[PDB]
Amino acid sequence: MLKRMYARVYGLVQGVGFRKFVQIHAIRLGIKGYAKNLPDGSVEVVAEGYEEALSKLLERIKQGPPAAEVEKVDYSFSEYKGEFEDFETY
Ligand SMILES: [Cl-]
Ligand SMILES: [Cl-]
Ligand SMILES: [Cl-]
Ligand code: NA
Repeated sequence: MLKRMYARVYGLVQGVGFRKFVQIHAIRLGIKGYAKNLPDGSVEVVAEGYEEALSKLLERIKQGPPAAEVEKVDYSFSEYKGEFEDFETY
């Protein structure tokens, strides 16, 4: 039940506290990895932990904070690799 999740988030998702929103919910859920601003205005999330935790995080990612407007989320799941010690933003 440990897994890795990839998500990329499109819309009004930069400059609206989106990464900090992902982070707080990741910390609440025990999830490690990062939320990364991409050069096309989208956001990438790379997250590791228990699959049900990741699923809860994905629910939050699809909404974002009040200031965001999430248009689309592409996501996938793969084998847990155990690569992270905490949840960061950059
Ligand atoms: Cl942010
Ligand atoms: Cl982990
Ligand atoms: Cl992978
Ligand atoms: Na994508």
